[PDB]
Amino acid sequence: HHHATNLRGVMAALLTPFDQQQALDKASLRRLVQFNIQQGIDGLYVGGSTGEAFVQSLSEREQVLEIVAEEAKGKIKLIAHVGCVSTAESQQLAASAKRYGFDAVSAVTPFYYPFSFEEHCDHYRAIIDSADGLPMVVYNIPALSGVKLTLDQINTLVTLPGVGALKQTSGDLYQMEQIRREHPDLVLYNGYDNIFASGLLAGADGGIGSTYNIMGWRYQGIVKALKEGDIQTAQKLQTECNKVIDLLIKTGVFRGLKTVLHYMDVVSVPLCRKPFGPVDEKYLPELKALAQQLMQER
Amino acid sequence: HHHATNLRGVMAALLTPFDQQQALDKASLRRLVQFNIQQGIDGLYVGGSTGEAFVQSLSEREQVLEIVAEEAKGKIKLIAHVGCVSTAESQQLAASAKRYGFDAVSAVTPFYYPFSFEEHCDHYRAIIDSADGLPMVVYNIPALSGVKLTLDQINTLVTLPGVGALKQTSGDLYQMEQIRREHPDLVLYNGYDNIFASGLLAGADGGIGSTYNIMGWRYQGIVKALKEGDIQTAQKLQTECNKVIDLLIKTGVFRGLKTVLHYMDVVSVPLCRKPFGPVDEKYLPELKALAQQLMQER
Amino acid sequence: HHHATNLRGVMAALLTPFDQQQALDKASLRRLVQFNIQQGIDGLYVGGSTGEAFVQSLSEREQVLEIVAEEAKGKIKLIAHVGCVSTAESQQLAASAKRYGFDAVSAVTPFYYPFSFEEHCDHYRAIIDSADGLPMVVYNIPALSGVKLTLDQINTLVTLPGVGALKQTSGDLYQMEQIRREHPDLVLYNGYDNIFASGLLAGADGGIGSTYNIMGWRYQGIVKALKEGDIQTAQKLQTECNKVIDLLIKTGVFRGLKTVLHYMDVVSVPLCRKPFGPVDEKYLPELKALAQQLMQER
Amino acid sequence: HHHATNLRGVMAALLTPFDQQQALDKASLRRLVQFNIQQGIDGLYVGGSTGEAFVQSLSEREQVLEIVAEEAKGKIKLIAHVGCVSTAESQQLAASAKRYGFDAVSAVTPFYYPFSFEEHCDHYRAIIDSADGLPMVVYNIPALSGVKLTLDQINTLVTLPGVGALKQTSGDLYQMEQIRREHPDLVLYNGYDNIFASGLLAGADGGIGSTYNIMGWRYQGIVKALKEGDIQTAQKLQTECNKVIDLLIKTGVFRGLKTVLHYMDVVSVPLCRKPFGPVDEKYLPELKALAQQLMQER
Repeated sequence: HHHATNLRGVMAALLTPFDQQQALDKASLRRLVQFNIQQGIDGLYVGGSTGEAFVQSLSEREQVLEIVAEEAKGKIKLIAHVGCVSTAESQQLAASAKRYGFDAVSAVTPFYYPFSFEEHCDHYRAIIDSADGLPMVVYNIPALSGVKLTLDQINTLVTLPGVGALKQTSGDLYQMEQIRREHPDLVLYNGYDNIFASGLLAGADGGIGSTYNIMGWRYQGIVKALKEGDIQTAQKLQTECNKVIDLLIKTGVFRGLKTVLHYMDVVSVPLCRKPFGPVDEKYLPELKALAQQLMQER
Repeated sequence: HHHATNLRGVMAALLTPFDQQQALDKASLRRLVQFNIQQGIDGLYVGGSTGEAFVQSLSEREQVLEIVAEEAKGKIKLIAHVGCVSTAESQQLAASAKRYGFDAVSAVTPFYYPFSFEEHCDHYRAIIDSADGLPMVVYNIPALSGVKLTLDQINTLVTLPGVGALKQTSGDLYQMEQIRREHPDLVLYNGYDNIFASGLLAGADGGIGSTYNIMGWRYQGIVKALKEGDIQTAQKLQTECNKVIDLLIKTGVFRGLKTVLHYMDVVSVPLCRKPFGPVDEKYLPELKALAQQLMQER
Repeated sequence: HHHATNLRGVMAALLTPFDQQQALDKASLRRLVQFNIQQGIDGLYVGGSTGEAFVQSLSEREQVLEIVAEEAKGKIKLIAHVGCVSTAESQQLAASAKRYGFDAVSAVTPFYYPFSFEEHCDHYRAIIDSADGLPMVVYNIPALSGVKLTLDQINTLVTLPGVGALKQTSGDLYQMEQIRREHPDLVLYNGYDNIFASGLLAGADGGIGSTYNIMGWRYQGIVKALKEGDIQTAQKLQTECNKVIDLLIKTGVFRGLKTVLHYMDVVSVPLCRKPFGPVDEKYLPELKALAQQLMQER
Repeated sequence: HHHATNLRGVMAALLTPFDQQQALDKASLRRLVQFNIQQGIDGLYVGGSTGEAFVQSLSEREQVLEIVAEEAKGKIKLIAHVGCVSTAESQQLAASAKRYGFDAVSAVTPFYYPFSFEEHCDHYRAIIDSADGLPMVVYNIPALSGVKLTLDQINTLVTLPGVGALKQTSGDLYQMEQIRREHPDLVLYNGYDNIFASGLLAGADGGIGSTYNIMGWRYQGIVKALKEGDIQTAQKLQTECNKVIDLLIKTGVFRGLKTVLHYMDVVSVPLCRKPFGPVDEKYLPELKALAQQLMQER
């Protein structure tokens, strides 16, 4: 864990922009990468849940990884989410992430079909082998994956050879503290943006999140406030983030984010892929206003 | 609903055989189709959960659909499970099922990402359009999909134009009865093999199931016995099925079934795809005995 | 299990009548006991969930047990639901049930606080001791109790010395069959009325239910139809029961039942205890019509 | 909400001491009240979940409330948990709490039977009426109660006339922040001890907890640390609390706490009421050493 500390920080879970025909919008992808760099984000987590990975083909996910590395390699940290249900498919993506010069790979616990804990562990070992030296970020999201690991199971996973971090998308901040207590050196990313400040206090040392695409500097600000013992600033920031997240939960999170980015002149066409539908047009004034505010604040 | 009556019956959820390198085992696939036909199954449900769809590429799923239709078209009913999380991917598979001459398509409620009910409805409508005349079998499996439709939502879904059946993989037999009561003419497939007789009594008029690959005629026997008022025979058959299902749940159902079929000289290599592991060797004596019994019964 | 054979059958879960001051209405209690006897019910299950046990004192529950025994002892079977969260309170009620001459006691798995399996076993042992020879009906209702016993645990529970039956208020009809298979002689009551026919087919050999108070003869009719191989009659009866159950779920089940009984001239005041509220006025016409229908049927 | 400000703080959820005969141990109750006062606790929450409310009679609960008021009225704040499933029973306890001179009443959302939101509201209204001027602390504990109120429902409940606070025993710290945001003046108690620091950071302004009986000074330490901007001390204190809570979860929390208090010479007999069993003998050395360490610490 210690030798992977350079993975610590605040990393945006990158969205994947699509054009009007629902194909990859490469110009908006590049813009979004540059926008994140200019914001001072520590890194990008590519092809995750937020990137709409599970409605893309392997080739499409590869195309995104390739373009992001072209734009960002060596400028900020890059973590390739390569996870699929299939081990072999995940391995293909891990090999591609290596080819493109990513700093790390990551995989969601494979979902849909129930797998035993040992099966989960072998899946990660295989993907780690294919990544040929890139550290692995285990990605735990029980709300969506349906996988219910015990703490002892988590401890085993995060100590497999080659694992350098955990992306913990869980609101159980008792478990967050227990993981920190067991693994003093582990890179531990808070996954739910709406509890970020409280997650850091429990023991997370950074985060990966969808809303960082539009306001990542706020999360950076929370890290700084807490380190400096400025609790009022940390709380006020989290409150502002949560006002934004309330709205995005109403609009739909990925599409609301894309829409804000549209009004920030990053994303040409703010659609998610079917079966996601469009943002209700009623929200456009508020989302326009939020883009405007964030641009003035930034 | 009345127009798709001929979809009524007992349809095996076809397994997809793999070779030692985890590629499609085409020879075992063809043998398995012929074996199902020879034992009198009413039809095949291809590329479903049991078929390991969600650890196959679109191309791989199409290759399986194409080969099954070559072997079986016009001899038994053929239902293509075309469902993916992506609507567009599902549409590609529906078009392919039409080109290969399937009798119907089916799609699991798309999973992982939460979608609204309207989004679910638009997903089915798009797939129905791409199926170009093949009726749609809505596939509900809340335990794995994470989708929690209300009864009123199910009623709306199953009355969309082009829907001719529901595959109901749910153990809620109150809801089974309520669905039958609302839709007297709907083809209603019981999805949990271990409650088949009870599902029929509640209102299902057939089933789709994984264990039918090895003992489908027992389920047909249950249909006949209930039709004839022979409750004892139906219960006896259901008891024998459930003894087998207890074992398959211990072994892992798909790989257990593949292993029985291996000992029946149908499937050359009884592996599932990673991250599924192999069957524990401690279960082989029972799986071997079951194969021996079923060969002497059929 | 063989020793308790005479507990098999169809037993109404008796409602506890109250008046407008929320006091026990003993005259309506007696009337309801006689109304049930005349339906040809096999027995009564007194002071259960349906009997509003958990909003009564021990004294009130005892007063009700004593009166039911006066009215019905020797005429029909009598099961006293003595269960409380507290073991000692449950024991007091069990001792009282013995004094009043009940045929059996019953206890819900104690709820609210999580208890270990050993703790549940000791609770049943302690109540069985106080029951002083009355067999015990274990009462499993996971939806309300929060208790999630495994099948192995259920098996150990139902084979404790002194246990003569299981009241299984669960819709898992695989488990219903598995229980019957492990325990061929066990009295096994179906607890969800809206799956009664399917529950019998799975292996239940009777039932205990709230709706039996107003139409218990229908459930006896389903038992008889299944035995005689008249599957369509069993189905049609279950369908009629479920039409009624749809309405009672809309109105609130216990209070809807009490309201029907009120319109049948059995129950003076159709109230449940606070925090149950009254029936919505808009449903009274349907409840009155249902009472009239059921009175005509009988 | 502004008029209940004086209820803000760190209140121990008082344990109810029993003897080997499972009778109330009134001498140990007084000792435990005085011990808590000496720790500098802001107040006591009496006859709650931790107080084993739901395995006591009303008379027993009243006897405890009366003794605690004798020991502590005017010295620390006193909140009577009067909640039962029954509204009338809860009202009796509320009237008694008023007679005894408590500062506030509180009631768990009534459990076991599902009630409508309107029913929950009316339950709280009726208890408030019987509390005759004493403010109400709404008590939300979804894990045990089975009640799943929406945020809008919680907002309505905590703004009923007479409600002065919310005891929020939930680990959802997004919702904790949402509640603070909507109700800037509301007294908001964090209910899960093992996330106390993070709960305060999200917007709780105090807490009610079981483990405060043995180390309440630690929780007061966390409040002070956060107030000063001393994040390190707050984290270190929470970590120490969690080391203890890990052990208590292993041993069983209430009985583990009583056992520590026994080794501190406070509680004569460290038993909970049946169906709670005793502490496993294997854990006694750890609990004694813990008591010794806390005695040395304070």
